[PDB]
Parts: sequence; structure tokens; C-alpha cells
Amino acid sequence: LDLASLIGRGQRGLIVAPPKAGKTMLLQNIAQSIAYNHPDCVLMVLLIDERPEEVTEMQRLVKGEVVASTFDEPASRHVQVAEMVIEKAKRLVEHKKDVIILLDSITRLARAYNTVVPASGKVLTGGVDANALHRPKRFFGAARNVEEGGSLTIIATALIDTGSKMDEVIYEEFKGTGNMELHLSRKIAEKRVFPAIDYNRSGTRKEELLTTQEELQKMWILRKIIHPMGEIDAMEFLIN
Amino acid sequence: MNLTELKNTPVSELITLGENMGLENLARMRKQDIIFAILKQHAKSGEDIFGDGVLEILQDGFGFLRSADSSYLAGPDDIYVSPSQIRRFNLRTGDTISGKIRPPKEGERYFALLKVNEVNFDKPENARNKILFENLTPLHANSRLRMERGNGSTEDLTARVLDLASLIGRGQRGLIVAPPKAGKTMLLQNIAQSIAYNHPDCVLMVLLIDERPEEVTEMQRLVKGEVVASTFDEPASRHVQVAEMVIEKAKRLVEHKKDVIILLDSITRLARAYNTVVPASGKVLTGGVDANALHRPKRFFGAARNVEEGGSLTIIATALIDTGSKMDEVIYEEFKGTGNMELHLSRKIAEKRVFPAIDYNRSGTRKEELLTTQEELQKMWILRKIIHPMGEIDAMEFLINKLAMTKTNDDFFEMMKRS
Amino acid sequence: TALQQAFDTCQNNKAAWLQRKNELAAAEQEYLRLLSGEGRNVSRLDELRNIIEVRKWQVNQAAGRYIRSHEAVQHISIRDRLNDFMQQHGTALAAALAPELMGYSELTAIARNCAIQRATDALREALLSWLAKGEKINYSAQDSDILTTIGFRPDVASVDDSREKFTPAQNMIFSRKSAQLASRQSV
Ligand SMILES: Nc1ncnc2c1ncn2[C@@H]1O[C@H](COP(=O)(O)OP(=O)(O)OP(O)(O)=S)[C@@H](O)[C@H]1O
Ligand SMILES: [Mg+2]
Repeated sequence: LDLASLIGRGQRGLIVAPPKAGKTMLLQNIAQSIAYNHPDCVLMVLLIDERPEEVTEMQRLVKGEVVASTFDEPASRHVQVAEMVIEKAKRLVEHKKDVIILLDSITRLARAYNTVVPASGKVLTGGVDANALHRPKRFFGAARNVEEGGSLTIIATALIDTGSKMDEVIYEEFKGTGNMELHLSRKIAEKRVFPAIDYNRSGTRKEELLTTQEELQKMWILRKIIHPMGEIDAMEFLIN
Repeated sequence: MNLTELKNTPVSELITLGENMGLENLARMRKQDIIFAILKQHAKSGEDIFGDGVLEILQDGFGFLRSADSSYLAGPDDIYVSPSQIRRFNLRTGDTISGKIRPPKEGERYFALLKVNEVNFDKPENARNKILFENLTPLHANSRLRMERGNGSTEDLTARVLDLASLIGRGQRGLIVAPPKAGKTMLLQNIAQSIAYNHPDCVLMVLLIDERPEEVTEMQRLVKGEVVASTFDEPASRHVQVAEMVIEKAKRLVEHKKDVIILLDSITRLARAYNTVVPASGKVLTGGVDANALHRPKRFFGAARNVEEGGSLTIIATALIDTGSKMDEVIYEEFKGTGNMELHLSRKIAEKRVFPAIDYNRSGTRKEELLTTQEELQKMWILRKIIHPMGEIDAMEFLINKLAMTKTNDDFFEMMKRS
Repeated sequence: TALQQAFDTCQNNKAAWLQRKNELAAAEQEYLRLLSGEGRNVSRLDELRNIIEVRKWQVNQAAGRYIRSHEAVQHISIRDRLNDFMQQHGTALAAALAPELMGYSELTAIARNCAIQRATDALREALLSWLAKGEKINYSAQDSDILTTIGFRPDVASVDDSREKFTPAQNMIFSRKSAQLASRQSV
């Protein structure tokens, strides 16, 4: 529940969910957990291009300010609210104060950038511009910890398997750049923890004759660590 | 003698009135021109008469007033609205105005407006101070739209089927997805006449675009509420301006703490028309559709909401599925997930002629807890448990079978629980 | 009061059913005549076939409504006769039925129902015995003429013209077809 328990202080993180998986109330619970457990930190709930009633519910069931953009207006509103929230976050960093950002959703912001960014000829499979990639990279890497005083941290929300093709490319590049990524659905858990790409690469050579410790480096530890819920197992991918 | 009475009357009354008092060769011109000419000739006696219609403002400051029976068409029947009227009665688009009209003197062709006597079915003076729609606060669909008609046909059986499969709320935002030849138009009928029979208090509005003329004329003579429809013969701008003016008129109506329901068939056609008419932005997606084109129908759909302090705006819009054209998909997943409820249909159920063809498992609603009570929520959840296992066609056959012998939905519930 | 209105409802329903019957017969003979004739009016033949169909459905509906009205008339007559006979001989019935009819108000619902069904069965054997000895039964003198006009059973044409069963989807599509044909005939 507590953000320090889940996201800690100063480090970025993601949560990824499919449609019809329980996003709104989970974000609500995270919001009041932040409000009660750490009232000192400045709450910041943000929404992009979703139904106005849920925007009102979010901004009415929490205490922090909720700058949100409903799904009526075009994506220029979304992009410019993105720069202005990141600039006010930077100002609060210069203000020597911790902030928490609940953004929903980064896939929405990314493909809004994709459909708004001017054409540059660097498109890829699916017409994804490179600018619409490293501008989100700049926004997502601006969430670095403050080493001089205080600590900014953000919790990310992403949507998966929405019946489209644009979302999984940005999902896999977030996987490439992700710090921690909470998961809800079934298959993508195994997709991440046991990379099918790496499994196929290994199986192409079958049991590769890894000499000496190279074979023993790949280790898997399951420790039934003590948890307040009671004996929640923790599984770790030990490498050399 | 208002414009509405002679506008609504058929050709026989028009030609009889023309030949009675001295109209020559009046049978060979378009009906709007006929009513214009005959009403001008009658008003040449200087008798002020009442008027009715919906106003709109073009690029210039001058405004026009149209009639509902004319399918919101710009023609000779249009009524002048001077900008001075806009200032002196804070007029904005979509306001329904009733008042004395002015016969045309030399220099003008149409009819002006002498005075205003009823603005939005209300006194013009007390409506000067009013709350704008922009700052209104959205809310959930707390009020259930009980559309169970209880008349005693299999059409009522379809009504009960979507009662048991959907939760229609007052002020919600709904999407319907179905393949062609599945039962969309008369499902919308079901909705229309069920609302008319069960909820006469709320006004019913049915918007039809690029539909066949026979469907339009059978829809106009079947629904109790007023219906606006523009066929495919007219260009894209016709449909676009119809949709804009009707949605903003519903906005003005719901601003008066009124319950407005708009049945749209379809929304994909509206998106196609908007893409056709909108200037190109240079950022085209798959299927020849650019980015900014989809914004307009998409804010159009987003206009639906429920007002906390009074009034509700419900939009039930249909979306085409698997028609073989890529842009139909493009719109399908562009609007997917933006509605308070989704209603899915399958063509294979219609192939075996089991009707309706609603996919029970796929159909769903958002925030059922606030809309209904806990007891009926669990009572529908247990049906979801028992009907989820077998196939959707088998599910519908089972449901219609053991619902045919049952008079109402409640008795169906207490007849299932004992089993 | 109720019997008179029910009787006139039944008689006008019968008149309407006869009207539909002869309309269907006229349409059928017209269609047969045009089929026999050399004239090759395919469109007229299809139109007449549609007329035959819709007239058949209308005859079925009229027969069903007339049957329902006849049953309602008979039920009302039976109820009135039983009500007045009971007002006459309630004590006489209760003298025989007392062993399980007294204390009806104080008996519980299941006991009330079991006593009711026991008396029901017993009077059923009484009726079958009375019919076994078998006199000639006659109408009540108060309302004899209405019942003899209505008759003990409806016409066999009414019952066999309603033999077929139509799903109410077919009933409503036929309602639209009949409305369209009536409008066309009026035009
Ligand atoms: N409840 C019902 N009662 C009667 N007929 C029904 C019912 N449901 C479906 N049908 C039949 O379904 C057929 C197709 O219905 P339509 O509403 O015309 O299909 P559609 O989904 O509107 O697609 P369009 O309008 O042709 S593009 C008709 O022939 C109807 O008779
Ligand atoms: Mg249709």
C-alpha cells in the first residue's frame, strides 16, 4: 500500500495492466496510501484522455491537486500539459521539496506524441517516429532522484493488449528501460521474467556448452520471506 | 397560425390551401419553397404569426433559424436572426425560440422575427441569467433507465434481454458494436419506444446519418419523439452540420436541467464524414484518415455526461464492425474504451436467426455498483455465473427459452433462484 | 350487466370472424380464377398470394379472439350461476361439508388448502355420480337465450381455423403487412 513500500523514494517505476483489470480504484488506493502514510510529500495525480466522470471522481476522492485532461480535447492539450507539469515538477525540485506523481497513462502520452510529432522520416514498423520515442525518453528520465536534498518519485501506468499494435512496441522499449514494473495479467509476467526471446536464442543452440561458471551463473532462488500478509514468496534471478 | 402546423401537414393540405385563396401552379415546386411562397402570400395581409425552430450562427454575425420537420435543412423556410437579437437576448446556437415573425418587406427574401415569446420552452426574460455547459460537473448515471416495456411480444423479449445483459443509466455514455445485418436499427427502435413508453418525462432524440431513405421514413413514423435524419444522398457537410447543431441543441436542452437521450446510428459514418470534410493535417494514419479528423466526432461522443445539480445527457451510438474497410476498424479502436458501457453483437447468432444477437459475455457496463442496489447487483451476478459457462448462442437460446414463459424480469429472477 | 356486454362482444367478434372468412374466400376464388385464366399477370398473382396469406392470418386472429370471448362469456355465466346458487343454498352445502370446512378462518394455510382440495375431490365424485345417473341438462331460465345464442361449444370452423400456431414475431410482421394492405386498399 505505502509508496515507500512499493516505489520507495527517488526511483522510478511502472505498473502495467490490460483493459478491464482494475486500474482506477488501484490508483485511488495508492493515492490515499500516499496521503495518510506520507502526508509530507506533495501529492500529484495526473490523467490523460479519459472519461470526465472519472477525472472528477479522482479529483474529488483525493486531497492533492489533480491536473487532468479529459478525452474531449485534442492531443495538443495533452502534450502541453505534459511539458507544464514536468516544468512545475522541476520548479518544485528547485523548491527543495519531495513530490509524487500518479500519471495515467504513459502509453496514452506516448502515442499522443506519436500522432502529434512532426514527421521526420525516422519512422519504424507501425509508423513510430524516433522523436516520439526520445521525447518520452526525456520525460521519463527527468524522473531521476534528487541527490542534493529531498527525493522526487513517480508511479507510472501503462495499458497492454488493447487490441492494437502501437502499444506493445512502446511497452517493450519500456521493458528495455524499466526500473520496476508491476504486472497484473497472466502471460506478460512469464514474458518478462522468462524472456521468450532469450529462451529461443538459447534453444537455437540447444543446451549451449557454457564452460565452467558460465553454466552455474544462471540461478533461481525462491525464499518464502515473512510478509504481513503471511509467507509471501520472493523469486530472484541470480546471475554471477 | 404558426409555421409548424402547415409545415407538418401533407401535400394535400398545402395544395388545397394554395388553390383556395389564389396560388397558381403551386404543385410543381419543392415543398419548402411551396410553404415559403404560400406563407409569404398569406402574410402579405400583415398578420403577425408565431414561429418555431432551432437557431444557428454561420461565419458571419447574422444567424438563421431552421425547422425540425425540414430535417434541419437550409432553404427558403429559414428565418432571419439579426445579431442585435444575439446581444439583446444573449442568444447562442441551438436555442429553440418561439415568437412573432416579421413578413418580408423590400430588400429581403426570408422571414425575420418581430419578437421572442418562448426561449427553450421558457420565458426569455428569466433565461437571461443561466449556467454555461462548460463548467458543469459530470457525475455517474445514478438513475436507472427502466426500459422494460412489458407489452407482451418477442420485441419486449429483446428489451428484457438487454435489460438482463445491459445496465442503461440516466446520463451514461454507451457504444454499440455489431456487424452489418445484425439488428442495429430496430434495436435502436426498441430503445426509442421503450424510453417513450416507460419514461415520457425525458425527451427522445434520434439522429440518423447516411441511411437509406426507406429506413428514415419508417423511423420517422415509428418513434414518438422527434427524429432527425439525413440520408446518404446529401454531401458530407450536410451530415456534419446536422450532427453539430443537434448535439449543441441537446447541450442547450440539458443546460435547463433536462433529461436528453440521443440515439446515433452510426458514429463511424460520422467520423468518415468529418474526415472527408476536415482539412488535411499532413499526419495521416492507416486507412487514409489523419489525426485531427477523429477529434471532432470523438469530442462529440464525449459530450455525454450526467450533471450533478440537474439534467442528464445520454448518448447511445452504434459503431460498425468487420465491414471489410480498414478505417472502420481505425474508428473502432479509436473510440474503444471511451464509453461508459459497451454492447456487442455477433453475426453468427443472427445466421441461425436467434434474436437479438447480443454477446452476453462481451457486453458490460462500468460502475454497476453506484447505478443499482447490492441485492439486484448480486442477483445479476449469479445469472452471470450461471450463463457464463455455455456458449453465447446456447446462452441466448437458454435465456429466451426460459424467459418466454416468464412475464417479467423479476419473476424470472425468483424463478431461477429456486432452481 | 356483465353478461349483456360479454354477449354483444362475442356476437360482434363472431360477425367480424365471418367477415374475414368471406373476404378470404373471395380472395381465394379470385386467385384461383386468375391462375386458371390465360392472362399472365405474375405481379398480380404474387399480390393475390400475399392477400391470401394476410387474410388467412387475419382469419386466424379473428377466430382466436372469438374463441377467447366465447370462453369469457361461458366463464362469466358459470360464475354468476354459482354465485346465486351459493347465495341460495350456502347453509345446505355447508351442512354436508362441515366435517372439514368449519374453523376455516382459524386453520393454517396448508390445512386450509388440504381441506379445500379434499372437498374439491369429494364434490368431483358427487358430480360424476350425478352425471352417471344422467338426466337431460338444461340452461338456467334467467339467462337461457344468451347461452343458447352462444351455444355450448363454438363453431368447428373457429377451432380448426385456429389450429395452426404462429410465433408472435410472425404475428407482428403480419400486423405490419395487414396495416400496409389496408392502407393500400383504402388508397
Ligand atoms: N427481435 C426481432 N424481431 C423480429 N425480427 C428480428 C429481430 N431481431 C432480428 N430480426 C430480423 O433481423 C433482420 C435484420 O435486421 P436489421 O435491423 O435490418 O439488421 P441491421 O443490424 O439493422 O443491419 P442493417 O440496418 O441492414 S445495415 C430482419 O430481417 C429482422 O426480421
Ligand atoms: Mg437496420
